[PDB]
Amino acid sequence: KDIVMTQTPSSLPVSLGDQASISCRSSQSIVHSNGNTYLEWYLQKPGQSPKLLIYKVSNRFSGVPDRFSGSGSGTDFTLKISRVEAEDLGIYYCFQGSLVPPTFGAGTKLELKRGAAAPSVFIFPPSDEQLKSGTASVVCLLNNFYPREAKVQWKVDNALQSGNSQESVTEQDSKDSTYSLSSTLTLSKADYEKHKVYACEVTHQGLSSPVTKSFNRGECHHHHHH
Amino acid sequence: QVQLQQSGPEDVKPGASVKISCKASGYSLSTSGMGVNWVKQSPGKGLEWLAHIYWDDDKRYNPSLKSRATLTVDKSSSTVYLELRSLTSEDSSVYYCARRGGSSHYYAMDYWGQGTTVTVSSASFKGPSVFPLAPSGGTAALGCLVKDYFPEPVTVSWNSGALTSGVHTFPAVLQSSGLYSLSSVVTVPSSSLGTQTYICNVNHKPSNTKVDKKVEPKSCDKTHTGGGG
Repeated sequence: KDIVMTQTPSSLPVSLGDQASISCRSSQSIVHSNGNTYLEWYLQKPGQSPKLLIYKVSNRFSGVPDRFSGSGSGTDFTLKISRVEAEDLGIYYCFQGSLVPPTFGAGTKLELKRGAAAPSVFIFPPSDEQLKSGTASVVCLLNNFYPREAKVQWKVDNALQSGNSQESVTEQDSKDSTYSLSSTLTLSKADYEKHKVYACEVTHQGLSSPVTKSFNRGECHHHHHH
Repeated sequence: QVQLQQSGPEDVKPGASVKISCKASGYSLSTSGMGVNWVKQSPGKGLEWLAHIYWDDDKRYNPSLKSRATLTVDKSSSTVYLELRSLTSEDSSVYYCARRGGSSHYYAMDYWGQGTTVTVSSASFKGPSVFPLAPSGGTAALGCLVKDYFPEPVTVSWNSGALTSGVHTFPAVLQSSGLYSLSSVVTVPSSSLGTQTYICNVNHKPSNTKVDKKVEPKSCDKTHTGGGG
């Protein structure tokens, strides 16, 4: 009646030319009462609609390369890509249309594997213009790193922040396959001027130890200010 | 010549309704075995099936919609319509129609529409405030904070498109205020900061606003660095 499709893994880093395997397990039998199993695989590339790859568990849709194959026994199903090409990158979805409501897996993002790369880290104090409006945004930038996993911690006068920041991450870059990330700490002007030292500490596999970028508010020099 | 074309994007207030369309070409909606699925895709919610209408005009709906959806097909235009009532922010998504391709392909969704973005929010259309991220191995990063706008998208270019290398424009994030915010950054030679002009161009067509913000060096910076490897 209510089928959950458990699709694994959620992301799959692969080298071009390598074999890739994606599994999908249904929470119970998806054999229709007519004996058929309506299991389908879709691929959605960025900026595009999903496209049909395989229907009825193992049938290749017309125009789909034979390097794609599907199989399935019981409640376990598998999509196999014998040799991954660049155009195969994107998010794969399994789908059962045997029982109502039809349901999708959560998706598997096929990504390009590469060597670890440390981020270049930058910090930006709020602009004078923004402060005049009563808000302070502090921005921490992580440039060109791999893999995607990174830890960014905001600290204000050594106090660890939580709940007042938001992160944004780019997709894999088309040339070097790295990611970039921005973290924005947002405070009222009043709260921002309550404290002296603003810091973001970055933990990443590419770094031997975490890197910190910081600034001292009210500064950049002078004796007598301003 | 089989094709599905959907209506344009929609921005709407909570509690309101939305009616989106799906026009089919190259085949007949009345062909035995054919049907039209509606599916939505959300940022972290993947794909969910919504509703289906069959060639014989039989209609089925996902219980999760709580009877808020209605399918109509007026067979003049070979167009199917999906109406969703009493919207909230959780209805914000990309909505697709797709053809259930009959017995020959075991009712697989072989052809899809281009998708329709539905954004449900109480925020009014509003242009962004643009603030500089002042520049600070011989490489410096600078950029612009594009804050408090609605709806998506904005377009950001540097020096009217002359500067493209090392540019990163981040996906917008929805703030708790119902407004979007993003940053665009670029890395440049630090020796260029005194003499090269850097201008972010921010276009926001929904509010018909264009902003050019020059980003200037800070005059002094004391950014400290600790740890690392």
